[PDB]
Amino acid sequence: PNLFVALYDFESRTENTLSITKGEKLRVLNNTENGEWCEAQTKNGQGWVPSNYITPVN
Ligand code: NA
Repeated sequence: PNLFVALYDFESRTENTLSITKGEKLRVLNNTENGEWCEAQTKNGQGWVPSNYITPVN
């Protein structure tokens, strides 16, 4: 399973991050060893977001 929803709006100016809106669904494509960031896919493309800003959806 790799479906999640954003807990909060997240928007960074940092290159290679993805902006997400609270309530938006996303899928996780890649993780990191420490689990703090993950590469997400939404209708707006792909990029990295903080893992603590998302939560799974069955
Ligand atoms: Na995090």
